[PDB]
Amino acid sequence: GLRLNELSPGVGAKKTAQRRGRGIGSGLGKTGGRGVKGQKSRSGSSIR
RNA sequence: CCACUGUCGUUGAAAAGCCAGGGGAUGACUUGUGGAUAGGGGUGAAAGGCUAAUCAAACUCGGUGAUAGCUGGUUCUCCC
Ligand SMILES: [Mg+2]
Repeated sequence: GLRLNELSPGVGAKKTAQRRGRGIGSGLGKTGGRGVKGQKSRSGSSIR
């Protein structure tokens, strides 16, 4: 009933997603939270 | 036709040659043209040799984005 220009989802409704490997300042650069080179840091790795 | 020795050359004149020497040179000889044998198959006076500069299993395409506990890389910012 407002404008299309001024509706908001409200606080807590939306969270921005994490993007791994986008620099130092993001807290997820380089390894992207995977730590260092073991089986878990590799691509198709799982928790069997 | 071959390839024993050496020098040279080794981003070569050349992805195997040159030069100087060397061996066979009527023979199990060399060579032209066409054909046959096809990949775990061929062919081999046998070196795992050769099968188009590719051979302890050719090449191309496809399964296929094979798999890779391995290596590398992984991109804006500030606060706790
Ligand atoms: Mg060859």
